[PDB]
Amino acid sequence: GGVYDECCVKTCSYLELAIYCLP
Amino acid sequence: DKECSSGLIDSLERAREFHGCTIITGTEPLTISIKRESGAHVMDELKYGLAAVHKIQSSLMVHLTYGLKSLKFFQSLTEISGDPDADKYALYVLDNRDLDELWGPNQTVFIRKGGVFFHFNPKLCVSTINQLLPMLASKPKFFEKSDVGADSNGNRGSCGTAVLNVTLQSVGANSAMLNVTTKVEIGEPQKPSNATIVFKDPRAFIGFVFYHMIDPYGNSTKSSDDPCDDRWKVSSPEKSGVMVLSNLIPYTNYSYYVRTMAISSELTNAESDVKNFRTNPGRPSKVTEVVATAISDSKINVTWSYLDKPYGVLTRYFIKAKLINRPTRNNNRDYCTEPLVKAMENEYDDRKVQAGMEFENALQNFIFVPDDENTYKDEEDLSSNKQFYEVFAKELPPNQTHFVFEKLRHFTRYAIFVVACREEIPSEKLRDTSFKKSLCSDYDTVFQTTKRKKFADIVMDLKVDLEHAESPVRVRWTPPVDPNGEIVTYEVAYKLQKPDQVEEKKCIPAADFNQTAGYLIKLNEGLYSFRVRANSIAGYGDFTEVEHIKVE
Amino acid sequence: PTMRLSQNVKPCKSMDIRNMVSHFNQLENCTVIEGFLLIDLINDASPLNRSFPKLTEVTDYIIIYRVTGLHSLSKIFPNLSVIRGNKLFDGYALVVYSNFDLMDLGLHKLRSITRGGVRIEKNHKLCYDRTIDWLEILAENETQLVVLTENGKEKECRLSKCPGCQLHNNRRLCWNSKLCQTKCPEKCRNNCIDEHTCCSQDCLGGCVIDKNGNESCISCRNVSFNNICMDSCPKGYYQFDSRCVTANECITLTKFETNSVYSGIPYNGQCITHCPTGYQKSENKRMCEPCPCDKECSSGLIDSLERAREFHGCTIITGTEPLTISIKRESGAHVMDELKYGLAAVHKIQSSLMVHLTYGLKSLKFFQSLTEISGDPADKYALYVLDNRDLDELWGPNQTVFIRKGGVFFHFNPKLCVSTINQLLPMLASKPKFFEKSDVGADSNGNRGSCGTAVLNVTLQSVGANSAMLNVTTKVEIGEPQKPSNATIVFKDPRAFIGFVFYHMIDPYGNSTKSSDDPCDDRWKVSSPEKSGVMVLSNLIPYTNYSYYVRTMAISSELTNAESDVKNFRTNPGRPSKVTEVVATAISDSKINVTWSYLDKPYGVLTRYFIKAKLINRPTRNNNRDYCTEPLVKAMENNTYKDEEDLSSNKQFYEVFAKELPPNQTHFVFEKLRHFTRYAIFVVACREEIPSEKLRDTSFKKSLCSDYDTVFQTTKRKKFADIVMDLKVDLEHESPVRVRWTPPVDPNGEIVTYEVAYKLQKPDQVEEKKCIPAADFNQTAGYLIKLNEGLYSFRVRANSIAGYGDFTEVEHIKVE
Amino acid sequence: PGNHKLCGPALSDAMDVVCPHGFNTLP
Ligand SMILES: *[C@@H]1O[C@H](CO)[C@@H](O)[C@H](O)[C@H]1NC(C)=O
Ligand SMILES: *[C@@H]1O[C@H](CO)[C@@H](O)[C@H](O)[C@H]1NC(C)=O
Ligand SMILES: *[C@@H]1O[C@H](CO)[C@@H](O)[C@H](O)[C@H]1NC(C)=O
Ligand SMILES: *[C@@H]1O[C@H](CO)[C@@H](O)[C@H](O)[C@H]1NC(C)=O
Ligand SMILES: *[C@@H]1O[C@H](CO)[C@@H](O)[C@H](O)[C@H]1NC(C)=O
Ligand SMILES: *[C@@H]1O[C@H](CO)[C@@H](O)[C@H](O)[C@H]1NC(C)=O
Ligand SMILES: *[C@@H]1O[C@H](CO)[C@@H](O)[C@H](O)[C@H]1NC(C)=O
Ligand SMILES: *[C@@H]1O[C@H](CO)[C@@H](O)[C@H](O)[C@H]1NC(C)=O
Ligand SMILES: *[C@@H]1O[C@H](CO)[C@@H](O)[C@H](O)[C@H]1NC(C)=O
Ligand SMILES: *[C@@H]1O[C@H](CO)[C@@H](O)[C@H](O)[C@H]1NC(C)=O
Ligand SMILES: *[C@@H]1O[C@H](CO)[C@@H](O)[C@H](O)[C@H]1NC(C)=O
Ligand SMILES: *[C@@H]1O[C@H](CO)[C@@H](O)[C@H](O)[C@H]1NC(C)=O
Repeated sequence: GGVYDECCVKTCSYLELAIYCLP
Repeated sequence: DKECSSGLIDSLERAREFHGCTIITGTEPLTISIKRESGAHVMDELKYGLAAVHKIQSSLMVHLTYGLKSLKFFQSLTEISGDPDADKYALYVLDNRDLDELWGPNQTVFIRKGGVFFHFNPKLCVSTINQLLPMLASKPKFFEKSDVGADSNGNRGSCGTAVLNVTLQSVGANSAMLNVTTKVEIGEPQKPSNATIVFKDPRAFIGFVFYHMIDPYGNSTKSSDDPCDDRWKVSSPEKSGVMVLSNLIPYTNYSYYVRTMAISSELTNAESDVKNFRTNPGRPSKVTEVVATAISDSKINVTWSYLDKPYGVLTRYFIKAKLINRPTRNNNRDYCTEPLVKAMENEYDDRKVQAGMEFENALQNFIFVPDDENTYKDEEDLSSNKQFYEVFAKELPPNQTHFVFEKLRHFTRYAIFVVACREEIPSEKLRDTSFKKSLCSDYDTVFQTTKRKKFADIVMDLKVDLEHAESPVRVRWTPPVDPNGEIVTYEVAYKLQKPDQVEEKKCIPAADFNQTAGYLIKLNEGLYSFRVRANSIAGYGDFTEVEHIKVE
Repeated sequence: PTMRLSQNVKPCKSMDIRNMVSHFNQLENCTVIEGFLLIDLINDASPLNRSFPKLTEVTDYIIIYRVTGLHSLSKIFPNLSVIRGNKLFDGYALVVYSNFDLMDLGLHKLRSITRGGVRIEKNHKLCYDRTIDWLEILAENETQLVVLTENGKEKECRLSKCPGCQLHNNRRLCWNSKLCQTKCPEKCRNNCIDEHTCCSQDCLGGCVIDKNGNESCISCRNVSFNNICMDSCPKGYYQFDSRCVTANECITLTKFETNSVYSGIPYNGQCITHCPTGYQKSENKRMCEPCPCDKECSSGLIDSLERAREFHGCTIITGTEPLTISIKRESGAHVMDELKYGLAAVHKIQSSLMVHLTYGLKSLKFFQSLTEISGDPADKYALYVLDNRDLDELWGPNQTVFIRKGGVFFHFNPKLCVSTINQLLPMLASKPKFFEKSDVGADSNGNRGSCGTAVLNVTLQSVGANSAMLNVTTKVEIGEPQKPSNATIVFKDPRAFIGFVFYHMIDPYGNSTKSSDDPCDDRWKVSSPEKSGVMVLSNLIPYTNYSYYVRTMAISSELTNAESDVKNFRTNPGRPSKVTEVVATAISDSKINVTWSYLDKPYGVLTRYFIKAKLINRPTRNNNRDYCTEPLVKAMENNTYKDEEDLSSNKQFYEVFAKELPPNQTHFVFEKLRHFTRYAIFVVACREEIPSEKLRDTSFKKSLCSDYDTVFQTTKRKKFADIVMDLKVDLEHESPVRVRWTPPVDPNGEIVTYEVAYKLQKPDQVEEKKCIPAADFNQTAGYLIKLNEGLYSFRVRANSIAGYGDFTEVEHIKVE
Repeated sequence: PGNHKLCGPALSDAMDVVCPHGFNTLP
């Protein structure tokens, strides 16, 4: 999901952000 | 009591009409609808008129007001009987712009019956509404949405201001810096130590803005009775928590305070206390209207005063007096041929930030995939002959502005200086050796001349001579040594010792005195009386006594 | 004209450069990008040794974000020419954000941005930024989407020298110190080889001109096909974003969206992305089949129009979540049309909607497809409008969407005239005649902006140099309308009306706008309300530009007030000010020089300077003291305008010097005055006479000239001549000696005393001197003398009011 | 680290530090 929806709207954490960090 | 009429107050003069009314009556509500155009003293007139009232019979209403910040003028007000506006509302507040404060914090009002009404109060503070909760007789647990337009009030007037420590680090004679020691979290803190104040986005927090001004008494309030005010010099925002001020008045009592600037949509803010400081004793102002008068050939009276700003504390007055090179002969033209009479001479906008805000949000969501001897100390220079001081200096206490000086060279023009100076302040003594200095002010010259002496150094050793005793008669004398300035001519004179003869006179330069120290004349046979005077750059001298010789 | 395209077209779809410089190889050989293109997160762009001039166009938009190691965007694209703007990201077309190494663009090859706007932001190292004219590179219609800041140029970028290069708006137009910007002639609008040499307008992005003279468009104005430019595509070929495409290839082609890969739809001659209203893509997904069309979608929040893109095609919106358009914008950008695209489908919604903290919304007009909200909660409030500092009106005159439940909540809408809200009533279920006081702010909305009110007229009817009065020309329908039409200024209840109020100020330029809401910062002066429609001003500054306006103050909780526009007038000349810094200076015993200036408000067309000098009696002998006692050694010194200087009775000197001089002059010089006499001086400026004055104020009140004041000056000392003459001495026969002379004819003031002097021819002798207060000198016909025996010489000098005169020459005498 | 509420440029910095390389590309 969109970061601004998944973060800065409702909380989140790095382990959730790791979904984006895929080469 | 006067029990004056209730009803409509559409303008200030109506309040003026009800001056001194301790009681207000009339079941119709007291309606306050002053639309005045912000031209100051609206609150002052309201208190002048309405501050006497302590009790209101009917309900009271306020709406459509312009420029009103608060009802604080109700100093005497104590209770509202609230006689019907209807039974529902003892007090009614609607569409009141600029209104941001209720009755005085230490005051407590009593509401007799019914409820109240508060909607469309953008500058009024929702939390402040709860203060009325104990004031109502019925003691409700809270004012409901029906009574409180919470979402419609205070949306750009929030009040949850966390106090902010603010202290200087030091100050010069013209500048200062401020360094907010309170730490503020711009991102979400994720719970570090303390972090009492926070913002949800660094971009929403514009930065700190500083207010400062000049107040000898250190009592200037934050707000002003007139909503428009400029006593506070206001600067640009910054986010480092540190600012530097310049172009300040040395040793001047200042007052300052800072506030957080954030987007209007944002409603959290922080605010500091009113604090003061003084700005180091700086350069003194040079002495004022210095003047002096000669008391004698040897004495002079000097006066001065200090009216200008001290920029500190006057440690002592310092005096310097100098002999300038003595007035010299003007050989440009001849004396004698003509004599000399010894005369003398004398709101914020958020648009751009938010435009950046939302565009950045959309982008990020799109991208990602899954000439002066400044030593200035007392000293004297004494003549080689020790009859006069060629230079004089003195320290004097700062509590008298005139002085006399003596043992000057009998005839001459003098140059004198007076200056005030400040202390070696502890903030400066630590390094006041690598120049710095600047303790004492500059100064201005005063030029004056001493009086002429008791007598113009009466030429001495007068005598009359004759060689080969026929040969002309000769007159001799020793030249003066202490004339009032350079001698310019000798005026020899004589008379024939008989009735009704005039007593002639002459004038001559310093010629032929080296050769024989005396003048000669081929005077005719007879008996005469002789005398002489001389003249210096200070014009005329004075005559000697008489000598007599018979001639043939 | 159908004609050749420059270079073969090798199109390629949208590609993204991400995380590696190596990915640039993916952009090989493309003449054009049939989509968007972006470069991001390249921290070390140093290996960019290769450039790609082959490409010349990308259709949708460009974004450059968080890239370092790159100097100028021209490094990668030498020949990018045009952006066709088929899809606009956030409305913009060019975006470069947060790229620290970016100091320059250098794209002197681009020629047109077909739609949207440009956005270069927070690229600190950027320089030579404002010198680029972006208003020219956008379309000629309203397209102001230029946004630039955050570069610290005032200190970091002072390098704006440029060649010398064209200069407009008081600065050069450049890309950097080398590449100067170039506008082709106004006929072109960027379809040109250079400033003047342009191909046909069909050549978007300029052209190549063959050495044989054949033009070669870089891009086609309308469309392209097989390296040719044409206005329309051949039959059987659908248009796809720059070019004609077969149905099969359209099907193979695709257009991308934030979360979709939609395939091309060959339909009605164009490679459509998705179906219009009343149509749906078939289960074959090769064409749009007709339907009804109706489509359901979830409610939510709209923060930026980029999200609004997701809601296109939804006829219905469901979900109890209040819908909230919360968009904002630097200017009145494409928001309206983009929201038209996004929302034109919706006609029905399950829950209420709110609008707050929004900027740039001109109106809700884009919602015309809506018909009913149905309410849902935002509790028990039908519609919510809070803190939207640009919204002013909602919908078209015929569009009215019903609201079944809840009350409205409008606040902080300073440009929304409340009258529009008064229209909303029939759409609410209760059909009330008024709103509950907690619903809509009576003054929190529309107050700051004009946005309405009725028009009004006024005219100045008479003017004085210090006063004026004005008279409204519009009708005023107090109570029942007596005369319909022709402007009314209706007030249904006479009690509601109060009176007209006038405002005015001093304004040299006459562009002060209108009353100001904020406390202080006001410069207009208000006036009391009045009924007749006529009011009088006074105490005005003469011959000054004044501005004024009129409005109906009578609110009385009545919303039909009227207002007039600003107007200007000038006061009458009045009276001129006194001449400034007037100084008179002696030149000789018969000459004077005087200078002046007029550093003040003329108060009328200054027409002359009234120079006047009147001879004044010289100081006379004062019998207070006998001046032989000591000498007064030297001189001391400190209405109907008319011409005609005058001369003395003896014609020796001027008695009056009342003169006409133009305002041209600032100084004058004078001659033939009498020695040691005092003169009183005037210099007074005068204005012209008003046409009314010369026929109404002829008898008196003049006021054409300023006020006179006296300046004083003396002729200096007289010349040395005329002291004493006819000097000679004689004897009475022991006998008294006598001396004689005649007194000066015109001494330096009246003789105070004769001052005789004499000296023996004896060497070294000093002379002796004496005075005479004119005695009976002439009765005795000579002064009387008694001296000792001998031979003597004599002199005399004049002693007068001006002090000591010079000595006359000598003669000698013997006594035995 | 634990729970997060990053916003503004801070979120971009946090993403950049969470991984120095690798994003799936939008297509
Ligand atoms: C000042 O700082 C102290 C801690 O050093 C804190 O307890 C106090 O609340 C602060 N006061 C203000 C006004 O900032
Ligand atoms: C002054 O600012 C510095 C950082 O510039 C900070 O470390 C220091 O704590 C500040 N002083 C005070 C008293 O907080
Ligand atoms: C501050 O003190 C001065 C002098 O006592 C006084 O005139 C002034 O009214 C005071 N102001 C306040 C706000 O206390
Ligand atoms: C001035 O100060 C000195 C001490 O420095 C003191 O002795 C003297 O009495 C003072 N005089 C006046 C007039 O204040
Ligand atoms: C002369 O000097 C004395 C001693 O300093 C002082 O008291 C007096 O005032 C001076 N004279 C004048 C005219 O000030
Ligand atoms: C670009 O086109 C040339 C032929 O003109 C071809 O040889 C080359 O391989 C192409 N580029 C790439 C990266 O394949
Ligand atoms: C809107 O309504 C008016 C009558 O109120 C009518 O004259 C006009 O034709 C209508 N316009 C449209 C576009 O329906
Ligand atoms: C105002 O002007 C109208 C004509 O425009 C005139 O009829 C009327 O008399 C004027 N009012 C006054 C008070 O003169
Ligand atoms: C109001 O003034 C305009 C010109 O400013 C004029 O065209 C119009 O006819 C005037 N209306 C009336 C009612 O006088
Ligand atoms: C408008 O007035 C301002 C002064 O208030 C002046 O500087 C400016 O040149 C004026 N502009 C025009 C177009 O009159
Ligand atoms: C008179 O004064 C004016 C002052 O500007 C000067 O220009 C001019 O030369 C003077 N002329 C004479 C004769 O003094
Ligand atoms: C002053 O007068 C002279 C001669 O009449 C003329 O040539 C000159 O232009 C005038 N100057 C001004 C400023 O009027």
